[PDB]
Amino acid sequence: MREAICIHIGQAGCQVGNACWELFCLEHGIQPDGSMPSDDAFNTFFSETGAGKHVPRCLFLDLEPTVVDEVRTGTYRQLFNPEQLVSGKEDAANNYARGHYTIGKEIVDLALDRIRKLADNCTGLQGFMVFHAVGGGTGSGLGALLLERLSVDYGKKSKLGYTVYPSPQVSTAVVEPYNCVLSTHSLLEHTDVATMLDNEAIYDLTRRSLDIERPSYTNVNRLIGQVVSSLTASLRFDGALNVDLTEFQTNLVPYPRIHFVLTSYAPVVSAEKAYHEQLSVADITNSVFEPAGMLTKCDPRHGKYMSCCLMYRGDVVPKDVNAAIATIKTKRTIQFVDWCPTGFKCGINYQPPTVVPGGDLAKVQRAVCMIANSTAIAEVFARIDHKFDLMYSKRAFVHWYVGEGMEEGEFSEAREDLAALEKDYEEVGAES
Amino acid sequence: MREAICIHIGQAGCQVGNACWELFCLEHGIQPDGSMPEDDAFNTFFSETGAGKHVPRCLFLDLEPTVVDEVRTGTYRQLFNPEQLVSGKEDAANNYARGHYTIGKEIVDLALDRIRKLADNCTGLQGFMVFHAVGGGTGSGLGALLLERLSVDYGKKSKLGYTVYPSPQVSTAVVEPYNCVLSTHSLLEHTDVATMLDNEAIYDLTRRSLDIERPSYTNVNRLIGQVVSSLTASLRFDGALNVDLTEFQTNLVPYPRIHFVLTSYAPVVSAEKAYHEQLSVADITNSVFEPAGMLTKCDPRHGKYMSCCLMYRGDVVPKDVNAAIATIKTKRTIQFVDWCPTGFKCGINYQPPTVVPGGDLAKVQRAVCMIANSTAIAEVFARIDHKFDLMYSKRAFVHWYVGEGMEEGEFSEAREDLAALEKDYEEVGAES
Amino acid sequence: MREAICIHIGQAGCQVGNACWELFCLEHGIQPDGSMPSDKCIGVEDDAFNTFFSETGAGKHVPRCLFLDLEPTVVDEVRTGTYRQLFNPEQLVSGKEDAANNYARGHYTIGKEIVDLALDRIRKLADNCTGLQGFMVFHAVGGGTGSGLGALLLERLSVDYGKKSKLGYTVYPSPQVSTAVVEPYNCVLSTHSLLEHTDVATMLDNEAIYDLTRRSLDIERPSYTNVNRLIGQVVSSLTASLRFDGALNVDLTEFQTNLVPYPRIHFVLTSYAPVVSAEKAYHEQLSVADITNSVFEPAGMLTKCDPRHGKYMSCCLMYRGDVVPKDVNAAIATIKTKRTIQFVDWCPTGFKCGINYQPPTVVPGGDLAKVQRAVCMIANSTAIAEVFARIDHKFDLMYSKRAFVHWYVGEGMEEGEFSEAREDLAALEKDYEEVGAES
Amino acid sequence: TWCAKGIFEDPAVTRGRSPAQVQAALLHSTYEVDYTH
Amino acid sequence: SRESYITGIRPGGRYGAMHDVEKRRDNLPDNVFHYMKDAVQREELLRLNEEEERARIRLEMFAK
Amino acid sequence: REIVSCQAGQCGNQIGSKFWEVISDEHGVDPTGTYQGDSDLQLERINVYFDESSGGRYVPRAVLMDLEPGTMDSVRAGPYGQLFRPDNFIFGQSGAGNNWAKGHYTEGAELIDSVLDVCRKEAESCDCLQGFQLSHSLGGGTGSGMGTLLISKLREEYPDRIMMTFSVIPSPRVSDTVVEPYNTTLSVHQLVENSDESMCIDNEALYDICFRTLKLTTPTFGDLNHLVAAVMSGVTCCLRFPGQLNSDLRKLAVNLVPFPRLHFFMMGFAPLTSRGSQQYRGLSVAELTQQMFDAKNMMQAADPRHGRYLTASALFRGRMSTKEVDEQMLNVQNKNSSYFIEWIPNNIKSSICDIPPKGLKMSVTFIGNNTCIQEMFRRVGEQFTGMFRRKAFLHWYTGEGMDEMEFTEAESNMNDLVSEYQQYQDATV
Amino acid sequence: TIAQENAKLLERLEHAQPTYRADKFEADRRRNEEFAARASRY
Amino acid sequence: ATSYGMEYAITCGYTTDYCSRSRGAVVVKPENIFYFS
Ligand SMILES: Nc1nc2c(ncn2[C@@H]2O[C@H](COP(=O)(O)OP(=O)(O)OP(=O)(O)O)[C@@H](O)[C@H]2O)c(=O)[nH]1
Ligand SMILES: Nc1nc2c(ncn2[C@@H]2O[C@H](COP(=O)(O)OP(=O)(O)OP(=O)(O)O)[C@@H](O)[C@H]2O)c(=O)[nH]1
Ligand SMILES: Nc1nc2c(ncn2[C@@H]2O[C@H](COP(=O)(O)OP(=O)(O)OP(=O)(O)O)[C@@H](O)[C@H]2O)c(=O)[nH]1
Ligand SMILES: Nc1nc2c(ncn2[C@@H]2O[C@H](COP(=O)(O)OP(=O)(O)O)[C@@H](O)[C@H]2O)c(=O)[nH]1
Ligand SMILES: [Mg+2]
Ligand SMILES: [Mg+2]
Ligand SMILES: [Mg+2]
Repeated sequence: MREAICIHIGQAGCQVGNACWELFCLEHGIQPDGSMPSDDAFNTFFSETGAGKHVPRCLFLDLEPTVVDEVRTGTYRQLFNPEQLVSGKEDAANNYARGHYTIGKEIVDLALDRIRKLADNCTGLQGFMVFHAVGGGTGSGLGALLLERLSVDYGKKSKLGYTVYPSPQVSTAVVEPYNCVLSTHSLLEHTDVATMLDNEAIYDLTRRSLDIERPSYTNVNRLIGQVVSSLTASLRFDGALNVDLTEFQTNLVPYPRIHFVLTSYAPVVSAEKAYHEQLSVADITNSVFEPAGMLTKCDPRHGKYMSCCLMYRGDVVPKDVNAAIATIKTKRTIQFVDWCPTGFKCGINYQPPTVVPGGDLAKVQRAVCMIANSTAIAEVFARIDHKFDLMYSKRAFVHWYVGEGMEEGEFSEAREDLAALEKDYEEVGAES
Repeated sequence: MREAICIHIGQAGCQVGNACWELFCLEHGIQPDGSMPEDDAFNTFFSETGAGKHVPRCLFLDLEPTVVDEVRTGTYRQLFNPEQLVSGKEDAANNYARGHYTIGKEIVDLALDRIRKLADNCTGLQGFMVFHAVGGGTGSGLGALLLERLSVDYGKKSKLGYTVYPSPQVSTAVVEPYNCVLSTHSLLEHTDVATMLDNEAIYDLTRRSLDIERPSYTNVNRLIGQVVSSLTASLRFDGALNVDLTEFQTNLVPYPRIHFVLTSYAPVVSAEKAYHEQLSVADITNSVFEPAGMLTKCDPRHGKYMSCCLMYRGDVVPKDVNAAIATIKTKRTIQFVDWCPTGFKCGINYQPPTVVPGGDLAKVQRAVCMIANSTAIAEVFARIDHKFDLMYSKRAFVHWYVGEGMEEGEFSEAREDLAALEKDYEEVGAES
Repeated sequence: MREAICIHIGQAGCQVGNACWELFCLEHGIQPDGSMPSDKCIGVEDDAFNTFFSETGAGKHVPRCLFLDLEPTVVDEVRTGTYRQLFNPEQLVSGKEDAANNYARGHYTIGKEIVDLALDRIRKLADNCTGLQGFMVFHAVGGGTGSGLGALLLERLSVDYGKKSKLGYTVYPSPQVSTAVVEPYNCVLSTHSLLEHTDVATMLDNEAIYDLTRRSLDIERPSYTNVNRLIGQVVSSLTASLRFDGALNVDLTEFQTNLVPYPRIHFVLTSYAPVVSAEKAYHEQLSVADITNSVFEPAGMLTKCDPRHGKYMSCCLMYRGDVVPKDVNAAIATIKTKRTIQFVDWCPTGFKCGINYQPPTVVPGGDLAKVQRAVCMIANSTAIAEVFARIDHKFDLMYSKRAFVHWYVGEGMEEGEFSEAREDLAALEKDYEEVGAES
Repeated sequence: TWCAKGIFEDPAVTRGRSPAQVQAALLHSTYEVDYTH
Repeated sequence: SRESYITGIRPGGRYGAMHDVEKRRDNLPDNVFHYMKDAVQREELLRLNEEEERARIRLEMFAK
Repeated sequence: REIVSCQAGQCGNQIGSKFWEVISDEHGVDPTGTYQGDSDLQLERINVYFDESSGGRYVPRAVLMDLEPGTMDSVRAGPYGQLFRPDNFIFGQSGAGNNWAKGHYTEGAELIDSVLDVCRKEAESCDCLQGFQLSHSLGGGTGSGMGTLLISKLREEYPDRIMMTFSVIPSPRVSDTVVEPYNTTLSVHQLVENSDESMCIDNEALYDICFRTLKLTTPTFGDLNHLVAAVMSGVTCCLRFPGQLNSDLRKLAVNLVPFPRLHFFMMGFAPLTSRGSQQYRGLSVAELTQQMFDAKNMMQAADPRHGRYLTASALFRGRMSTKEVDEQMLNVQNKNSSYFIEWIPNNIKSSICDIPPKGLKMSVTFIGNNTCIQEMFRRVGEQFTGMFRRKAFLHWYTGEGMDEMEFTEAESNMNDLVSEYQQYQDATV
Repeated sequence: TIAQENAKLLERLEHAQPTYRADKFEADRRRNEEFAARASRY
Repeated sequence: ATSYGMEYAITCGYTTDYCSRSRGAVVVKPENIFYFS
């Protein structure tokens, strides 16, 4: 019961999900072979077999075969299913048009076949969790196509997208703003929660708070996997306050157009500073609420908080959670919006976080991840649409998009609905 | 008790019989020498001889000596009788007239002698399973003659003809539509149930479900032998629902001229994918009803099912059997004809499939084999007689047939017989 | 009862009418000879073909059609075609010399010697029809005949028959794919008639059909035959409400009042869906919501005019098959929830729907495929100002220093007529802008 | 014809105590090095 | 407000109830009547299968 | 996935021979073709550039073109000459004589059928080919005429696939022939209309790099070909080896081409170190970035400071950390804002590959769509105008079937190519 | 021409209207207060 | 589940991998066999 199906679209999605899955196997005591050497708690992520073998409830799907083939040749070859591990022959080439109209159409059919088989194997499917980067091609085009098909097939079933948006300055691709503004369609219409995981915030967090000279995408994905494990532990393990996907879905999403939600996690500390600090619940809550520990590059002070959901793991106490809430309410720099008095969701779990061997996170008896919807997130859309307007003012890189079965008006309608996003963000943030 | 006679006519029949018998010996624990290392369970296929070993109830009848000599010099040389292994001296030369009017007559007498020996050795004979290929010459001509003789001689015994029809696109022969058209003339009159085993459906199934790059005639014959073993397991071993050849032939034949039936088998998986999937009864039934898991390329969406007979093997239970039945009725893309509300025949056996060492199929705790009569079958006959008309318009390849003691009018007679076959397929498919 | 008169002008009009009639005869079960051999599913003596076919004492069903071209190639091809027995020996007027892309030739020199016989035939058809709903004209403003003779014929019909309904189905020039160099001239000069003497003028440009066939049908090398097949599909879909029973029955005057808000604003936009081939017919879940979404999508539009670039003013749907009022209402509600299709402020309702229980009939040899349900858009929107903004810009660029004007002048045409055409096209732009402007 | 050597070769990799070992260490992948059991 | 038939939500689930569509036929053509009859029967089958799977999952979770 | 390569002319043949030496060195392929590598990664994606035979020998997916038969014999005499398939050597009897007309209409046309047949065979052998690659010198006859003609035919036959060309542009300092302007002008107008990305080599900049970056007393064409072969192997390293942020040639093209006419790119490599200062220099991402944007590191002779960077791409190879690579171009974007166009926010595409070239702990190839290529094209056009104004060396081209109009049209398309970069260099938001 | 549809696009973006008025919300709240006053005898 | 931990359960029935019709009432495996000790 309460199972959730993982989808990993694109290179970024596949790598993030692969870190997530090593973390899940380590947390549940599952070897890379896929067995327990020596309790229905793993069921929400792994499906049992008559031979006592565990298979992840995941679908890796990339239009290019390098990452998926290398995962196949990797350590978890016996863990991951030979199917639900789809590899293409030519990538989307960082093009929304290629990913959504030329190459995604010849693969989304078998993608839906795999998803349907996973759903049939499942029994209590809580929802889908999709990991992808909106700045790439496959994570944009194929992601939008798969989200469309899932919306028209599974209906109102929950779909949470742990997506990696462009960062304000640390960006890899040039047409990445195009890919983001065009994936805004799907990430606005056919998903219910969208959690931003931009790389610049991860980088600055592991710089000023975790203290390793040269972490990389591996550490980024490990921390993201820790975050997603914190979110899913409420249903994975028993606790004082247990919340499923739909439990916090409505508590976090106030309006259908308002579902892009910031994130943060703490304590993100190293072993050297772990044993000299009394990481109390109030301390970790304050660290999460401070922008120092915020997981997406956006300043909360420029906007107003609308609804937070807190996931505490470990020996956290229901006294400590609402004592931290009271201290936060007394605090003035963390201002909630006027029309949402409570603004708080709390879920406490009795399972302390597990640290991956050879990683950078230190073993802590308690942790907390905040997923918070706030009006301040209008800035990421404002900067991405400003970049889109600057590049689109004289049609740069648009011939690549329009030569692959895309119309001129698609960019215009992307600008239209992104515009409606900043306007309704501003208008719901405006005081009564 | 419940004995049955296998007749393998032609090269395809001989190869399929080799596969079936190498499967049956391992099924019953019989060594290739004929002797295994209170067991009246092999009687339907083997008979205990005057030496304490076991001789199969089969007749390998063929007009050319290569395949029968390969059998006589192979690993199963001591198993098969020196007789009942009939060897010719010159093949039908891919000519129905040659195999039915010139050389078939000088060999059908001794074929019937061997059949008589098998029958009076048997004590509870149920029927004859005929393995041949209507596409070629011997299996068409000599098969037609032998089936006519059995029909006029043995009365109303069961006639289960599992034959290899020509495939829609690639065919070994070029007079193959001629042979198919002229052989269906006899098989429409002297075959109680006819099953198609065309090559490309098995090729696609083995490519997409077994993940083997280049399977061959050996692999397709192994799959066909698995199908035949699943069909005969109901009488071979006891189970929840034991159904005989006579039991399902009337269930599967609605009208006297409506007896050509599709077939499908599942699960067909390799060792790599065997340990990763939970092969539930619902999953295997859905795979059967899917057009990718079937051994005939008669796309069921093009027609309406008339009667589907299912053979479950292993740990299958009647309740999830009928749950699969109900969800199949609930499936959108397939529909039944309006005068078959029941439309379903079910038979459950407790014996799971047995894999062959060095084979291509992995061990499965359960399996399901379908034989189905559906109105979509008219499409393959339409293609076959369209090709027949294309060749016969220019009178191509007709001199070979007319020079082997065959009248020219028989071509036309078979042509309008096929026309009437497609017309009454359409008639029975039409709603009341 | 509820008869309609088809009038085809020019080569494009003649071929469009040929496709329309080959669709109509098979839809009504009429053989190419002109008789219905035997129908058991359809009741005998059913007055469903009366609107398009007139009965004869020999059981013949003469189409209520007039063919009118100044040159005899296409009409002689029709005479020697497979519908020679079907079509009347008269009603099929032939000229001796075409207008040759000349509005002046089609309207002043060669049109006058054939307009008299055209009106003779039209009056014969009107006398035959006792319940005439109106005239459906089929032509293209690109050609000289279809421009000039079409303008003359519509003017004569308007002055003779008063306020009879007029459905001018016109193949306008496309933005880039065009076949005539004086086509901007012909189009800008035909707007006088198409604006004054036409009740509903339907956009039917070519390259939009080309793109629709190349994308939806997945066919690489189609032609005017396929274009005409689709245009006839659309025409039959929108006009079969008055021929077959349905939940919502609509006539020509019944829906033109909905389409046209203002006397000058009567140029309308078309789309049709689900347009699929044999391979793609079963590859999609074609429900009412899906087909309505595909209709409202700009991809399925039959003319180069982005709906997102303007304001929808009036809109009505023609549903065919097993469609249901709840399904169409749910489709409407989904369209309102969708914001990419946004209507004008002063028209809240903006919607009309008609339902017919007759599913579309697929012609053998055509690229269409049978569909359990289908639907055709017809909508008047402010976005149609852009096709005029293109054609008048093209006309001005050609008319900057009097190109091709001597050909028109030498055929008894006043020079100032070009300026007058430019002026009322500018007016047809300005009133679009004003009606689309927010109150 | 003569071509210069060492232009496209780093000394730490090519020449040293364990050149083959350092080459083998280099020739692994980031997933292999980071993700092990 | 009153938007239930488009939202698709009624008490008792999205699926309706069995009824005799032969009685509900009133001058509708054969195609529309066949579509309605197939829809009603198939709806009933969906309802039975949904109830069966719900009960089965109830039983399984209790067994756990 | 698979990439099939074409070598045109003597220059292209030597450069391609060096490139295949580099590729076999990277993938552990012996001159006899046997595999001697000790890793799974080398063999995992060897099919991109190689095809296995029945005996296990790996043969390059390469074809060779030269109207002079001696170049093919030189390739045989090369250390890796035995590696190529013998039937991929299509050679004529009479050379082009540094005549574009001879290499494009008379001798190239009568011989191009065989090379198209061989490329079609290779294309059909490829499971799903990524694109086509070509190495040629636009200043010659065979490398220009046959090269351009083959680019045109492969574009016609394979419109979806991506064309890559390495064109050795001549310079007045290294003007070793007399008809460089003629050949380059007559070939650039096929390059612009038939190549998806066409990156330039100048022997002047190659010699400059060998002088004041490599500090070698007397390098040779071998060293120049090695310098171009390193970046040629690095531009396709993502297909063959995994990476933290994998890319491919189509991603590089889409990120480096903002408008269809602007597909002439920069070309550079790092770390390039002298034989002496090599042990003392600490190879880091900062050093690689500092060397990439240095003018002296560019292997074409045009100052990148004069022009503005429309866009650029950095193929970093070696197990790296990602915020360092991202920030070392973010800070370059910040401190050289006058050297980058404003209307594109991010002008850098960073691509990371796990496997660096063997013998290095770290490497990078730089490909940039800079706006100062118009300087090189302007110089070529000025030389062409000077020669063409007075029928100089024109009868040789005209007598081989060419028309006097085609020279004017080639100069006109050169003018279009120059004017595009000119009017995007000073463009303002 | 690109400046022409850039101006048209800028105008359409300026005219773009969000899904949430907060003035329609206020009007609906006035209606809600009217309904509450109609009910709620106290 | 016993007081001594997870432990093999004792049932009554024939265990047959070969589901032969005749051997329904015949022990054919060492599983059903017990020996005194
Ligand atoms: N968090 C995280 N982001 C990654 C990782 N790898 C790549 N990315 C993101 O991916 C973006 C670049 O997109 P691409 O290189 O095109 O990868 P993609 O999004 O999967 O798109 P395709 O390559 O076409 O499949 C960068 O801006 C990164 O933010 C990763 O390992 N972790
Ligand atoms: N499934 C299967 N079919 C086979 C096999 N071998 C041959 N066939 C089929 O047999 C057809 C050709 O006929 P033959 O194999 O020659 O059999 P035959 O016609 O009785 O023998 P001849 O009369 O001598 O031609 C081909 O179209 C094949 O489809 C086999 O091993 N397995
Ligand atoms: N949709 C459609 N358009 C057509 C068809 N035939 C021609 N056209 C287009 O319509 C334009 C004008 O048609 P016409 O009025 O018949 O011009 P024409 O064919 O030259 O004949 P004339 O009017 O006598 O000059 C032509 O330029 C064609 O591009 C057709 O069958 N269907
Ligand atoms: N990098 C490099 N350039 C070369 C080599 N050989 C010739 N070139 C250049 O190629 C140009 C002449 O090309 P050419 O040999 O005439 O081409 P072809 O006529 O097609 O064979 C000259 O400007 C040289 O600088 C070489 O081995 N390496
Ligand atoms: Mg990728
Ligand atoms: Mg044979
Ligand atoms: Mg004409």
